[PDB]
Amino acid sequence: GPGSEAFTPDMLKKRRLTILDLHPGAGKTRRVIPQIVRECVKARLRTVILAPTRVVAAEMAEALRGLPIRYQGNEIVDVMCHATLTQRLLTPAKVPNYNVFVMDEAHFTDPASIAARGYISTKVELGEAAAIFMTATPPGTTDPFPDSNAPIIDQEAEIPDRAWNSGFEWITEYTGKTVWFVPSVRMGNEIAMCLTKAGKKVIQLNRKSYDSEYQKCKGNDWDFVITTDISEMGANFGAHRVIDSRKCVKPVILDGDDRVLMNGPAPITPASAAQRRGRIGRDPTQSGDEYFYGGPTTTDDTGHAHWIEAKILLDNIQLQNGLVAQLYGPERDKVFTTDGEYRLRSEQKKNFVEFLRTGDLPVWLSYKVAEAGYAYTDRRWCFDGPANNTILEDNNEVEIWTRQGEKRILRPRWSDARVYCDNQALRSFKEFAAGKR
Repeated sequence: GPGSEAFTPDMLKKRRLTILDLHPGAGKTRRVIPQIVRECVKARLRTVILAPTRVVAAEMAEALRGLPIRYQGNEIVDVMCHATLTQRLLTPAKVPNYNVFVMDEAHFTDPASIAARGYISTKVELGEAAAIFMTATPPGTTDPFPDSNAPIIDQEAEIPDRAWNSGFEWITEYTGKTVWFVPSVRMGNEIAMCLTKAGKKVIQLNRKSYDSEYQKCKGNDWDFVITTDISEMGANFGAHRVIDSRKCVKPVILDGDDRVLMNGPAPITPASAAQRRGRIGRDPTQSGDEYFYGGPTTTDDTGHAHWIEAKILLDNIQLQNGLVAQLYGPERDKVFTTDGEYRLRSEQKKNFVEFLRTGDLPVWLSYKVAEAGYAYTDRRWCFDGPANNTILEDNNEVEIWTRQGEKRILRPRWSDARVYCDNQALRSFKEFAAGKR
């Protein structure tokens, strides 16, 4: 990426926001994190290091043994996930007055990650912070084939989207380790079983499985990892081959639309394609790494629901000086609402936070329900919607035995495909409509 090649102490000055390139080698331990933390301790600056995932937060904590850190005495350096910071910023609970924010894998398009960049960007622009955003693919990335530590062999290829019973020998004949990016867990399951039946040992990584399964990759007893986009956020595989479907499935809100729908499988962004490719080409002493890719990229990501959701979160983060935060500069043109448009009044905000935290509902839906004045425990909104919001399962209208006693058709006032797009999501939403959590 085009970021700074190396940390310099100047980056700790107030009002500085610096992109630092990430070009990890074959080595286990990252080195740059402990250097930055040492420099923050030397400067006596109150610092948070922000990991994209719990796995990366644990790797940082291990790398930082010997430095005074608080992993979430008198420690002035905290280590936590992007989403932990954003969650704490939404609650009345005090968050430390950090001088320095270091965001690892700062390209992450999770709404909590985008909102945290906005909070950080705002504190920097106030002259109350310095920030380092570590990423090989900062906003406005267009090149899917950036320069790498080692040469990569790039090859367009037909990539299976289903189990195969002939052809694709190039996939199974390879003797090394392959990381294969798929647009869905379900398609990944089909491919995985095909490879297992062909005598391969397969690990399946996705947002749900990552905490348990990613640790299996550190051992060399596997042939394939079948992964979703979550492995774009700091996964370190001991592999020399990537297969990239070049596809994703994403939630979208059409401009001025009233609902969230899923799109795809469809082309990924250049940033995502570069991150997937960037799992390999890491060791300057090892030529011959291979990237096989199955389709084009698109820079048109403005429909992704995570942009509106990040703005919803940031409009609801109360700053102690009464300033409305803005998104990080290069992400501001992803949304078209005026600053503060989504800010909830006090009781609505309490219910919003519970919809996110205990309800496990998406940001958009949590907002719509909270803004409408429903109490967290008041599930009447799940039934009072229009006919086209009826939810169907194995092709029949879903009936809920409500807590009050009556059986009602599941027909929410607001329709978010993420709560009914598969069996597991619909089960959780039915449990919610029934008042089980």
